[PDB]
Amino acid sequence: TFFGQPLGLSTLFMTEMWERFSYYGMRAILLYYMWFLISTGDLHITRATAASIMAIYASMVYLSGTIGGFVADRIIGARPAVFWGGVLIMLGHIVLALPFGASALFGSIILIIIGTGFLKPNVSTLVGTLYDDRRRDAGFSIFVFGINLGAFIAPLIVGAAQEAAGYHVAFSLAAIGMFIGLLVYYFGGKKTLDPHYLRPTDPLAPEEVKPLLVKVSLAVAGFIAIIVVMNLVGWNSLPAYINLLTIVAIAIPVFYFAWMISTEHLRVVSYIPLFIAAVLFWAIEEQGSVVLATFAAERVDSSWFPVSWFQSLNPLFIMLYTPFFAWLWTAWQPSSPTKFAVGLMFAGLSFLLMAIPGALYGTSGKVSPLWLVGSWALVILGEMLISPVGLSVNSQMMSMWFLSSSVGSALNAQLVTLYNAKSEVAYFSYFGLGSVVLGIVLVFLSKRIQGLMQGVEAENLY
Ligand SMILES: CCCCCCC/C=C\CCCCCC(=O)OC[C@@H](O)CO
Ligand SMILES: CCCCCCC/C=C\CCCCCC(=O)OC[C@@H](O)CO
Ligand SMILES: CCCCCCC/C=C\CCCCCC(=O)OC[C@H](O)CO
Ligand SMILES: CCCCCCC/C=C\CCCCCC(=O)OC[C@H](O)CO
Ligand SMILES: CCCCCCC/C=C\CCCCCC(=O)OC[C@H](O)CO
Ligand SMILES: CCCCCCC/C=C\CCCCCC(=O)OC[C@H](O)CO
Ligand SMILES: CCCCCCC/C=C\CCCCCC(=O)OC[C@H](O)CO
Ligand SMILES: CCCCCCC/C=C\CCCCCC(=O)OC[C@H](O)CO
Ligand SMILES: CCCCCCC/C=C\CCCCCC(=O)OC[C@H](O)CO
Ligand SMILES: CCCCCCC/C=C\CCCCCC(=O)OC[C@H](O)CO
Ligand SMILES: CCCCCCC/C=C\CCCCCC(=O)OC[C@H](O)CO
Ligand SMILES: CCCCCCC/C=C\CCCCCC(=O)OC[C@H](O)CO
Ligand SMILES: CCCCCCC/C=C\CCCCCC(=O)OC[C@H](O)CO
Ligand SMILES: CCCCCCC/C=C\CCCCCC(=O)OC[C@H](O)CO
Ligand SMILES: CCCCCCC/C=C\CCCCCC(=O)OC[C@H](O)CO
Ligand SMILES: CCCCCCC/C=C\CCCCCC(=O)OC[C@H](O)CO
Repeated sequence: TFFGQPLGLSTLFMTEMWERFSYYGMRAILLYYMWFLISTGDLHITRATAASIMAIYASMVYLSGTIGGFVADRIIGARPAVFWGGVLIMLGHIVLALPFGASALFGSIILIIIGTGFLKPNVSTLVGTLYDDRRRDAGFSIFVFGINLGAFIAPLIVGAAQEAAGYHVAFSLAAIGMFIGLLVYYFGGKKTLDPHYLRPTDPLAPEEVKPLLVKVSLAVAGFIAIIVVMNLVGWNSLPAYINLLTIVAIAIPVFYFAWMISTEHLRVVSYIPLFIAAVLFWAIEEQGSVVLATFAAERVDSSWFPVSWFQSLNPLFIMLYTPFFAWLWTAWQPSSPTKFAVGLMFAGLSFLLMAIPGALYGTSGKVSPLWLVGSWALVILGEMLISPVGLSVNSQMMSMWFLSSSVGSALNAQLVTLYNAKSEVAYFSYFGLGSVVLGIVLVFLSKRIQGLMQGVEAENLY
């Protein structure tokens, strides 16, 4: 067994671990890469836009994740989704390993967006297919833990590689990480995965094909029309396109939620504060690789080590916190809304903490790296409370997980452009305090939507 679990777990464990290695390896150096392309005159954007790009990239990645489950379940099968998803991710990194500049960015981004949409939701699904069970929750716990190992070592290894041999070599290591994942996935999968997941388990019925096709067509066509009109009237700058993608990412939950919209009416409305809290939390957490990455580079003395390494603090604390929260939930209980609040409070505190060094020491010198260590400590603390990775210690839960992190990232694509040396303290203070307060607002708000909900239930029962 693999820690009391089937050997399929280790196969799937290692597969995701190496995917995460390639992904977060890339995330830890990609913004610095764009900075480098800007300094050499090769990429003609502001650093604000480069920051904005990191954010919308991530948003599209997680948006992709919400439909990959569907594509695998209905059209191509979970097992081919992970494989061809992996292949696309590997090509995405290979594109940046080629001796090119800015021109390869977009191609890279599209491949990894599509590949990650295919791979991430479906590797999770395949974990379930190993069980018919009490082990079922243990296997997911183990899975989640070692997923993070990949996220942990990648900025160290890739970050060192970049320092030594350059960006192109560094990106090629990311490509090799995914490759390793593919080998283990392919040959390990044949041994331990069920053959029926080589096909879709819920294939499109004959009468479902045309309506699906019509819907996809109209969406693509409308999106193309919008872009054509944008170009006709002059709104065709990079930030313009970033704004279009922001709006589309934000519009989706609004339409999805207004769509599902007596007792169940209050349940759907009950989710909305929780969804909004989740979005704000991911907003703060996803700035780790943009705003904190910027602060690391500009405001910390890192003359003696790769500054990309700071991104390891995120998965590090997830692993440090896991055994503790394993005890916490079995020994203890607070409602699901209360959790989302406190988590957003902790994320709020991680930004308020970051306002201190500037307020105290000014912004033109260099502060201790421990400010960042503290900030990641707090925000990850919030992640144990608010994320399903803190629940591990479903499909709708999974898609809403991908969607909320997508929306948070879309929000960041607008917000991180406000961040610079001149605005550092005001930025960290505002969004930090704003987060804490929305954290307090959203807890009492959902509690008493739930309170009124259990009122209507009492009426119907007795
Ligand atoms: C899990 C608990 C949350 C963590 C608590 C937050 C602690 C955050 C920051 C503490 C380090 C602040 C920097 C202290 C320091 O050594 O500054 C020295 C300064 O003079 C430059 O070397
Ligand atoms: C309920 C969820 C809403 C999420 C969107 C929050 C957006 C709030 C404000 C955006 C405009 C920036 C307002 C000025 C500001 O915050 O300054 C901060 C920074 O620019 C430093 O000056
Ligand atoms: C363009 C560069 C990369 C080219 C890809 C090379 C593809 C080589 C062989 C194709 C094998 C397709 C296997 C797909 C698959 O379903 O894998 C499932 C495995 O059996 C384990 O789940
Ligand atoms: C199921 C979709 C399969 C294909 C996904 C769409 C792929 C979209 C773009 C891929 C572009 C790969 C090449 C990019 C590239 O080489 O950029 C280099 C620059 O042109 C300069 O060298
Ligand atoms: C479904 C599409 C998702 C695309 C979102 C990715 C973020 C948007 C754009 C990233 C591309 C950055 C390249 C900028 C650029 O092409 O500038 C011109 C270069 O100088 C070309 O030589
Ligand atoms: C049959 C599978 C093919 C893809 C497997 C993954 C291979 C990924 C990368 C291969 C090695 C990349 C070469 C390194 C490189 O390009 O040097 C960097 C610049 O050219 C110069 O600094
Ligand atoms: C990236 C390509 C553009 C977006 C395509 C999204 C899906 C659009 C239409 C789905 C039609 C595919 C047919 C499904 C299929 O191959 O099997 C048919 C049913 O599973 C059995 O009748
Ligand atoms: C990459 C461009 C694709 C954009 C197509 C617009 C959206 C219409 C169809 C997308 C293909 C099917 C989407 C599946 C879906 O709606 O999700 C359902 C659940 O979230 C999965 O169980
Ligand atoms: C860029 C626009 C994307 C819209 C086109 C995507 C749809 C792609 C193909 C539609 C094919 C119609 C279904 C054909 C099909 O595979 O079903 C056949 C049966 O399953 C064969 O047993
Ligand atoms: C390159 C084409 C760009 C097309 C984007 C147009 C946007 C149109 C419709 C939104 C796409 C559907 C996203 C998937 C989605 O609905 O989320 C899943 C559900 O919310 C949860 O089950
Ligand atoms: C299968 C191919 C995938 C194609 C994905 C369609 C992406 C649709 C919209 C994304 C727009 C991003 C534009 C990126 C870009 O380079 O814009 C820069 C402009 O040249 C601004 O001067
Ligand atoms: C119903 C959800 C509403 C969420 C949107 C609220 C936050 C949106 C914008 C905050 C204002 C500061 C960002 C403005 C900005 O810098 O523009 C971004 C650039 O034009 C794109 O790179
Ligand atoms: C369920 C998905 C529905 C998607 C509908 C969203 C499309 C609605 C409006 C698109 C607005 C056009 C993009 C905005 C834009 O280009 O900003 C302008 C730039 O800032 C120019 O500097
Ligand atoms: C399991 C025990 C957890 C105990 C740690 C609780 C820490 C909570 C709050 C600490 C206050 C954070 C501000 C630190 C600070 O401002 O220091 C000032 C700088 O050191 C100036 O040198
Ligand atoms: C468990 C406690 C976790 C640590 C969080 C402590 C954060 C408390 C207060 C942060 C407020 C920092 C704002 C300072 C400030 O804005 O000063 C203004 C400056 O003068 C700008 O020039
Ligand atoms: C155990 C692996 C941790 C993952 C690597 C994360 C690297 C991020 C920060 C390094 C922490 C450095 C400790 C504090 C320190 O050494 O201060 C040195 C400064 O020069 C003092 O201002």
